[PDB]
Amino acid sequence: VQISKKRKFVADGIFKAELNEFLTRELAEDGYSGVEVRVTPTRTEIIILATRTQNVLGEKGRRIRELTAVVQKRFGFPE
Amino acid sequence: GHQQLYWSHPRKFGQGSRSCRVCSNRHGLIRKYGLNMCRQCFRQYAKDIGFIKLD
Amino acid sequence: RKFTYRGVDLDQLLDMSYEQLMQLYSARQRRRLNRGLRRKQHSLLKRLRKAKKEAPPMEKPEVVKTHLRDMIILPEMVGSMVGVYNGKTFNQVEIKPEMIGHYLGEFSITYKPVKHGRPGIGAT
Amino acid sequence: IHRIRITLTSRNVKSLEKVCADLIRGAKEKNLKVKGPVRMPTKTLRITTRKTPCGEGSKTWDRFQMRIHKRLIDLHSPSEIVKQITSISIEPGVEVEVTIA
Amino acid sequence: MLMPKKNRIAIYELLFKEGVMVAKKDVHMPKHPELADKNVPNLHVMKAMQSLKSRGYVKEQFAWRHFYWYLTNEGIQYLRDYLHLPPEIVPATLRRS
Amino acid sequence: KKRKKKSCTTPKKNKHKRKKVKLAVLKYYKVDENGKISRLRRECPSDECGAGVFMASHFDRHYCGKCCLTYC
RNA sequence: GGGCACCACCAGGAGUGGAGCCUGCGGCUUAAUUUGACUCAACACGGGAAACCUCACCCGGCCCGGACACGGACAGGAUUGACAGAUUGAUA
RNA sequence: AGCGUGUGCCUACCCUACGCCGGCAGGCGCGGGUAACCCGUUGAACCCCAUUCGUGAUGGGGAUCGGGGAUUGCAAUUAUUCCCCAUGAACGAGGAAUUCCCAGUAAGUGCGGGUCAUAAGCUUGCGUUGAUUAAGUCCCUGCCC
Ligand SMILES: [Mg+2]
Ligand SMILES: [Mg+2]
Ligand SMILES: [Mg+2]
Ligand SMILES: [Mg+2]
Ligand SMILES: [Mg+2]
Ligand SMILES: [Mg+2]
Ligand SMILES: [Mg+2]
Ligand SMILES: [Mg+2]
Ligand SMILES: [Mg+2]
Ligand SMILES: [Mg+2]
Ligand SMILES: [Mg+2]
Ligand SMILES: [Mg+2]
Ligand SMILES: [Mg+2]
Ligand SMILES: [Mg+2]
Ligand SMILES: [Mg+2]
Ligand SMILES: [Mg+2]
Ligand SMILES: [Mg+2]
Ligand SMILES: [Mg+2]
Ligand SMILES: [Mg+2]
Ligand SMILES: [Mg+2]
Ligand SMILES: [Mg+2]
Ligand SMILES: [Mg+2]
Ligand SMILES: [Mg+2]
Ligand SMILES: [Zn+2]
Ligand SMILES: [Zn+2]
Repeated sequence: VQISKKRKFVADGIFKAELNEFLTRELAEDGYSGVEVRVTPTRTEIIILATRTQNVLGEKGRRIRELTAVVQKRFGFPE
Repeated sequence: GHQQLYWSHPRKFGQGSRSCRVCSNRHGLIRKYGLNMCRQCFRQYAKDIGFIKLD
Repeated sequence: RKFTYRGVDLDQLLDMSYEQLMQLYSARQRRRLNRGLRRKQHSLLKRLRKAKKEAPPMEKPEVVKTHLRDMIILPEMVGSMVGVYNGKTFNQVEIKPEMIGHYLGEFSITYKPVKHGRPGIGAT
Repeated sequence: IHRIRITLTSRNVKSLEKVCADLIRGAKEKNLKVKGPVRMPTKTLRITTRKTPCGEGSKTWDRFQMRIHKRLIDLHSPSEIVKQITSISIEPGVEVEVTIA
Repeated sequence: MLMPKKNRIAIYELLFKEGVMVAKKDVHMPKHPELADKNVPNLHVMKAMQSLKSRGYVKEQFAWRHFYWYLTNEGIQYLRDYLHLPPEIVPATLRRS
Repeated sequence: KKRKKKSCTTPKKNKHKRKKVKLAVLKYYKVDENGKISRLRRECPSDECGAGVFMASHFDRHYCGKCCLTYC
């Protein structure tokens, strides 16, 4: 089945709030500024705004490759 | 044995079956629209969720 | 003079099954019996029956202690000694035939009756 | 040729009306038949809470409010043209659902 | 903490395969969602990850109710030596795909 | 408020200490001079406890400690 | 000496203070009757309508969910769980 | 009439039309709704039109108790709630003192949301009926220049 529009919008807001809190705690050291979620039926893209992107990316892109993993593990939507 | 007794009390309804999704507190809980937050956490995260004060 | 429960004496009550006793009871006891008894109540009944079997022919049975204050008094319990927990102590109660249909907790009080003293300074 | 309904749900009206206008213009540029946009009644979710984290002081209340707006568009057309016009329609904040009745 | 060795083996295999771990902080959850058909309680995962953290093998974060764990280089070496894995195996994180 | 101690109960409820038995394998088998082996303890009829999982020779029953199977 | 205000008055309306009851706060009882707050700016307030949970109080009984480091002991076994009878409120 | 809610990650617990059974609380079937779509044209209460009563603590009032029945729950006793017979207390407008209010307002009257397995004498909103008095002052109270 499906849920109503009210529940859908409240769920989207709660997901954005939790994502912002997790990203804040994780990337405070890197000057994390904000998060922007653009939902597309193909993929859901997440843009991270921070002062320096070198620390967020990590070496060879390791750290960001970690983050996109745990997010997928946390909220459960498919790989 | 202990395996049977531990956590045996049913928790399918009541205040003991519900808690805040942010701080795990069971008092002052908001269940409308499936928010499942206590009032303080909701007041902290309302702008992020999308509730605006117009009046 | 002889005891009767809704026109039925003790012997017929002891012969009856639970379905027959459901119609004699009130709405609450009937609903409770319809929902059934769990393992702990059956264990208490078994212990009471075992204790009553071993009593000497002229003596009372040994007291059986329990926390089950919501237990319904069945006609098979008449004549048994039950210690009922009130939260602090086990109070000894002998089951009489006129207790049929009540709970065990109705016969072990959970508080001390109030005897009042002189009101304090904070009372006006 | 299918009867296709597009349902647009949004939280702000400016973006929603911009997307609706874009869809209408795009469809009518292909010489198609469009009905709408028909506007459903606005939904208003309300949460009234106490301001104080404790139970001290004057009893003051916060009244938080969320508004949801909904639009409908009807199109008599094959599926391919609808997806053609829809691909551009992607906008941040607007949920677009396409169904074939 | 006392637990069957196969539970530890499964937890460590999952951690080294993925490189990260997520838990809900629920000691009463009957089984971990990720570790299904292997019958690993969530408590075992929490305590094993805590033991790994105390030794510096994993780095930890906590968010809103959840535990997040990332694998460290010395943790990678420890897991590789523990599971007797060939030196040609790396977690999925270390592959820039 | 401050916590009161009130430390007085039954003196000490002791924890069970498991018996130390030296070479418990030996008493399961009896040996003749010819070199034969006879299994003194019965083998449980269950699936898992079939060959090496012996029962318990209690004074009035047989008890398998791995699956709680009991016989007279 | 001036200015203002129905959380001031004036002209009024509905009242409350009196009765029964419901709910909070003191007292007094209790094994415990958990606790915060005491003029406006405490007292149907803590979103506090508690059968269990909630629970923070009282009576009794299990559990470790005491990471990690060092030492001891240990495949001639470090330790784990459990049937029956006894025991227990209890099939802890 | 109007504002609103409705099948829920964990999480078990939704709103209900119609047919039959029961006197009632309720019980059985069988459908719709993830909602301007179904409940729902939300047949609300006060109000209106007739009937009985007749200044009598009265057919005003409904506290306290007895005996039965049913629902929620693992569990209802110190009565969860609900229904039926019976019982029928104070109360005949309230001392000193004191609260709120200037127009669709005060008051009367119901209906939603929160709490909610069970659930409103509280709170937060919504309609419906609908006024008397005033367009001033610094006397009381209080705050500023
Ligand atoms: Mg006056
Ligand atoms: Mg009145
Ligand atoms: Mg009065
Ligand atoms: Mg009064
Ligand atoms: Mg007071
Ligand atoms: Mg306390
Ligand atoms: Mg003031
Ligand atoms: Mg209080
Ligand atoms: Mg209650
Ligand atoms: Mg009880
Ligand atoms: Mg209990
Ligand atoms: Mg309690
Ligand atoms: Mg241990
Ligand atoms: Mg009368
Ligand atoms: Mg009368
Ligand atoms: Mg009765
Ligand atoms: Mg009491
Ligand atoms: Mg009556
Ligand atoms: Mg005043
Ligand atoms: Mg109301
Ligand atoms: Mg309600
Ligand atoms: Mg209240
Ligand atoms: Mg003055
Ligand atoms: Zn919270
Ligand atoms: Zn066996």
